[PDB]
Amino acid sequence: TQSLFQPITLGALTLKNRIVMPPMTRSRASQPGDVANHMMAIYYAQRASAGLIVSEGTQISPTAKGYAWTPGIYTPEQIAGWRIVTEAVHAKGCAIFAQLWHVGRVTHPDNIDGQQPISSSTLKAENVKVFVDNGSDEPGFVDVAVPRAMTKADIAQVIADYRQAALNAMEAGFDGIELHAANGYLINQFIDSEANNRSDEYGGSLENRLRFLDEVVAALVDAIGAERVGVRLAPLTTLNGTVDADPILTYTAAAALLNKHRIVYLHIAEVDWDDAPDTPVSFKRALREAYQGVLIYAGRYNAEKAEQAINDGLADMIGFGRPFIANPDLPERLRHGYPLAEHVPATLFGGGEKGLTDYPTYQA
Ligand SMILES: Cc1cc2nc3c(=O)[nH]c(=O)nc-3n(C[C@H](O)[C@H](O)[C@H](O)COP(=O)(O)O)c2cc1C
Repeated sequence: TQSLFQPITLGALTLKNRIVMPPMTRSRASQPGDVANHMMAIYYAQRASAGLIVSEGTQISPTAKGYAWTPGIYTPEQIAGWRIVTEAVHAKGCAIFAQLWHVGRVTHPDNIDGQQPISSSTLKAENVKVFVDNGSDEPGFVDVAVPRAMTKADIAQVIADYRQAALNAMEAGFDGIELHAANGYLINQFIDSEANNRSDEYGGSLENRLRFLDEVVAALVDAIGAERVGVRLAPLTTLNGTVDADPILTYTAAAALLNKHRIVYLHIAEVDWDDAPDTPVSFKRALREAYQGVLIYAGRYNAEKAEQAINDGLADMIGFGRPFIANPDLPERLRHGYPLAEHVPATLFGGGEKGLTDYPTYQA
């Protein structure tokens, strides 16, 4: 676990270790207004021994939301709410990036003011569910709705929303932003061939399928600087409905495209819940060559596997998701080999402090 506890430079930041708390939706935002709050600030501060914390997905607009009670980052109140979180995290000496989110077709009208979801095309995500607020504090799971294909105007609007969300994140005190272009959400809906049936310049060819990602990133970098922009991709998982015919070519190309933008880090979501596809070392090495910045991987890693990935030159940082939910002092436990508490699925989403800030630190 030696390399895991080595510091690392991320743009203008000098992080304490290679451990990342990956973005994890907890749906604890205050109502009404979907505002980041006090318990969330405590929650993130409790886990500030991580080298880097990436916030749970935060929607860039009212129609970018896919799940009940997730925090937004477009209203003044929402910005202020996030400010309390970043202040709390910074007081602990940690860095934190805001994950800018647009779920595209992975949502239900109930979560976006009755509006129809948008996507690259009119394809509904197959076998996918999200959850909504149904007059009770227990997530109500529902099938996603059929989306409408984005028009040129929609594309301009979403890019504008992303750009402003980035500025909003800086106003909120975040050290940077992470573009959620993974796990089957909006941008991923353009990237993957089987989810994109557009006949215009945003579909039909690899270059075209990567165009939206290219333009969104261009706007983000222009707004806050490449050193403060990270991007998350999911080349092989397909849990939320996005499948690409030639992932290796598509995502190696995506990595090269992002390298041109000099984004500060590329984050690969290697596992999504129980979707843990074989991710060839050869593929990981190709990504390492296509993208020369900081490479982060998350998905079923333990101390041994994380150390191995870094020592083999495949990754620079490793994110631990589920373990960080239940172990606020995960880094210390990983370093000492202390047993890890396990999280309770029933309290991952919704509710209050229980299952959020009451997982204790290790005590022999
Ligand atoms: C409660 C929960 C919510 C999640 N929500 C998000 C999210 O908001 N954004 C994202 O990119 N990944 C999301 N993830 C995926 C994680 O960031 C991570 O990639 C995944 O859990 C695999 O890592 P693990 O096996 O160490 O948990 C979520 C996972 C958990 C456990």
